[PDB]
Amino acid sequence: SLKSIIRQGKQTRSDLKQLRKSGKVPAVVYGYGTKNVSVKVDEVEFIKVIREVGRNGVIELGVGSKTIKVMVADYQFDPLKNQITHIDFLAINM
Amino acid sequence: KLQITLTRSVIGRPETQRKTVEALGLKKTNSSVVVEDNPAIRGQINKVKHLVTVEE
Amino acid sequence: VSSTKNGRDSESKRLGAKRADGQFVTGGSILYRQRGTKIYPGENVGRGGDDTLFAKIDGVVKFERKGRDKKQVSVYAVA
Amino acid sequence: MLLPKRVKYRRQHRPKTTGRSKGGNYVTFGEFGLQATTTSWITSRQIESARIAMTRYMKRGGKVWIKIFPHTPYTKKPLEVRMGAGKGAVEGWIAVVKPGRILFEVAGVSEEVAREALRLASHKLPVKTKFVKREE
RNA sequence: CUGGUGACUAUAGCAAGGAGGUCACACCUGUUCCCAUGCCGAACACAGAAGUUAAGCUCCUUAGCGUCGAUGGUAGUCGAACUUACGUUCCGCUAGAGUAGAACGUUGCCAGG
RNA sequence: UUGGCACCUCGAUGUCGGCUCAUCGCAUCCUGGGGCUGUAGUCGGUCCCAAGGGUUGGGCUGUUCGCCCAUUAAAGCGGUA
RNA sequence: CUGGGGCGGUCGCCUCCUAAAAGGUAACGGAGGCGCUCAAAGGUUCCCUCAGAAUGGUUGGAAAUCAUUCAUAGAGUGUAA
RNA sequence: UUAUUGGAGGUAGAGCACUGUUUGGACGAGGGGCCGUUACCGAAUUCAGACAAACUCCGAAUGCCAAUUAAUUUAACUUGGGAGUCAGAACAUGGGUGAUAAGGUCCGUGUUCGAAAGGGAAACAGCCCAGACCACCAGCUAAGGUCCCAAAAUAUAUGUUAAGUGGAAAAGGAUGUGGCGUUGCCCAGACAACUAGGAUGUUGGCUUAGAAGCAGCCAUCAUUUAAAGAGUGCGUAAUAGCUCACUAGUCGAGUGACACUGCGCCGAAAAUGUACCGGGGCUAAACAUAUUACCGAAGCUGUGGAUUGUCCUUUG
Ligand SMILES: [Mg+2]
Ligand SMILES: [Mg+2]
Ligand SMILES: [Mg+2]
Ligand SMILES: [Mg+2]
Ligand SMILES: [Mg+2]
Ligand SMILES: [Mg+2]
Ligand SMILES: [Mg+2]
Ligand SMILES: [Mg+2]
Ligand SMILES: [Mg+2]
Ligand SMILES: [Mg+2]
Ligand SMILES: [Mg+2]
Ligand SMILES: [Mg+2]
Ligand SMILES: [Mg+2]
Ligand SMILES: [Mg+2]
Ligand SMILES: [Mg+2]
Ligand SMILES: [Mg+2]
Ligand SMILES: [Mg+2]
Ligand SMILES: [Mg+2]
Ligand SMILES: [Mg+2]
Ligand SMILES: [Mg+2]
Repeated sequence: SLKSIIRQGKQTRSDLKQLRKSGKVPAVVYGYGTKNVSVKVDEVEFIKVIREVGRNGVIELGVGSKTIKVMVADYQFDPLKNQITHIDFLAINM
Repeated sequence: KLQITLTRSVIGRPETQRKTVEALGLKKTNSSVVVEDNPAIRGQINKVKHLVTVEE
Repeated sequence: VSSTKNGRDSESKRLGAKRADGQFVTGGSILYRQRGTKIYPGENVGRGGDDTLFAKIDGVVKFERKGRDKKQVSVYAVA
Repeated sequence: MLLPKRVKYRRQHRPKTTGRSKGGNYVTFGEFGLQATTTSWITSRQIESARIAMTRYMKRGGKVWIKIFPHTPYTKKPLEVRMGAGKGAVEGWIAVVKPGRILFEVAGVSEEVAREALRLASHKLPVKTKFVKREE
């Protein structure tokens, strides 16, 4: 029920394309107790975590040094490619 | 200071691009100018960057 | 055998803005040609019988919001 | 044969066909669906052929949804005329399909039956297709 | 604080619930007078102060509706390179929808308390 | 083929049918070689290879076509202004 | 004028789309109007607010007129847009 | 011309709030066939999902108009003398029309031709590079190229292709071949093969003339199992008969399924002669990705020269 992500800088269209080709999903963490943060996750690890915890399950997301309990608020999907294209993580309050 | 050189012809290019090439002071293919760096100059260059080569 | 009953249109009326926001205009200059009040007359601007907006004084044109959905044009004297 | 009961304009500019599917790109009514992967006009006749093929294979066991509808009239000139002299008369009705659109959906049968039914359907259509399930 | 009168894209509104009445605002009592109703003193107008906070009105609570609304991503696209492919690539710009969230107003002048 | 377009030719690119002379393609009419057959045999059906050669006289009509008579292994389909 | 010409259609003016978010922009492209009307349907002052629905009510019905509530424009604006 | 700032406007996209188009539901004000309750509910409401040149709650990129505006630049306007032009073409792209036909036709935008030679595209106005004042047996480059025709790499590195693909085409068809993932089984012996079994209620029930595992509908259960389907195919008129699934044994190491992709294959028939690389030829001399050279134009440079301007300036 855990997975680590990596912070992003400012990315061009080619940068985003290369991320998705490598197999990572861009995403944004926002919500209680945090500022908005732009992150990359790994698609296979994310799929495994979602299988484990359910669609509405809580995930322990490693964001830099900090760890945040998040829920998948929404995600963008490419059905021709069968590829998750983007993720929104909603940091839930405790 | 920027050295700007017209590396490709203006033939076959839109008139607006030819106008920017003229405004930069470039005349014939391979001609050059030395200009002071600033946003206006950078905008002209950016408009015709496929036609010119810039050296600092 | 074959013919079209279409093939008609009226002359275009050259509507729209005739002077720019921030431009100096003399009194009487038409600012905006229109059907109805797509734009409303503001300060020192009049609306002719055919909805044309024109300046009443010399000054600077300014296109401005009028409430939430509408807009107007005004002319202000230069200092 | 699907077609609008009426339209405001019978003679319409032909639709744009470049770009990707604007919407209706997910299975939302049934369990399985047939997803277009190339672009084509899809006619009322092709829709009817495909629907009959898949329903006959399913043998009334399951439910079928047609997700596309031929809203657009297209015209054709009478045979052996020169160009000009107005636009022609309505010939048929078509839906524009772009990659990602779900053409049909099915429910109430096993996945294997759904696959065979939608295969038989796909051979009636002028686009390449792929079998898709509800996403999650 | 109350009222009058302004400014502001409803972040201001709607809905629901609750509180108030030397003074003020109302409802309210009347139709002699000015004035009025295509009939009606309902309204407008006028005269007035027995009654009432019931309603209006004002204030308080909230997020159900309406309103506002990112970031991230996506569509589209100026320019460039490649291409003829219902196209590809690079750069800049960058929606709509939706998400988080904001919000049950903020203020100028004047007269009273 | 019926057309669409109007690009060469209007200081002329003769137009249907026939005759004479052919020539080429093969999507093969006959003949040669094969697979399948709901191929018993004799016949056939269908498909594949194959263009070497062969592929008729008459009645009617300007006719091309077409119908008809009588044959033939067969009486191929097309391009070449 | 004309996707040869003829035949058919068209010829001036207004509105919309095509028209590529200024303006302009073609085709025998896609749709419609005009050759008026009004003595108030003009001016000005004052006042007023719709269509529809629900529920009651006689002749009265799904719709006539009356009443309350809801109803933000779905009405109306002489005549096309 | 660019930068900055302001503004007009409704396109692309998007959306369904309006006008229309439209798919599945839910619910039902009310009456009818119905006694209350198993049509229509045509109303209204509601959920979810779509479509639009002449729809819009929204709404770009651009383009456009401006600014006591900055940088670069060199035009601009007025008046008068003289004209020509009013058949346009292709290409790219935004659109109409036509058939998302035309070397078609009509508009928008850009380039080139026209009126443009030179290099490339075999040849080839309109494509790509590039605008010839004159001379040179000098140099650097562009597009495009470097095995020979034919100037320059039989260059370097790592892979792909076997189709002369490269050097013409689709739906669709296929154990061609490469890559990256997910995943079932397996030395408690997997896959394949081979040996043996593969049975009983039972010819399940109905139907049928017959229907016995195996025409068609309904079921698809039980017993011994080291396992065996109310049966996977062949077969019979129906039986019969052969066979498979499944299991045990021999053997000993891998063996299947799915997803996204690179490059190939088939589908592929026309007329004078190979004839869909310009030729030879090529298995790289093809393709992909990097790298370093070189060739290559009337482009640019070098040297001399002509004419006309501008500026320093008598001179030049
Ligand atoms: Mg108009
Ligand atoms: Mg008037
Ligand atoms: Mg937004
Ligand atoms: Mg001659
Ligand atoms: Mg043959
Ligand atoms: Mg005789
Ligand atoms: Mg013609
Ligand atoms: Mg425009
Ligand atoms: Mg315009
Ligand atoms: Mg009026
Ligand atoms: Mg659109
Ligand atoms: Mg043409
Ligand atoms: Mg022409
Ligand atoms: Mg053009
Ligand atoms: Mg030339
Ligand atoms: Mg040559
Ligand atoms: Mg060199
Ligand atoms: Mg050589
Ligand atoms: Mg040279
Ligand atoms: Mg030169």
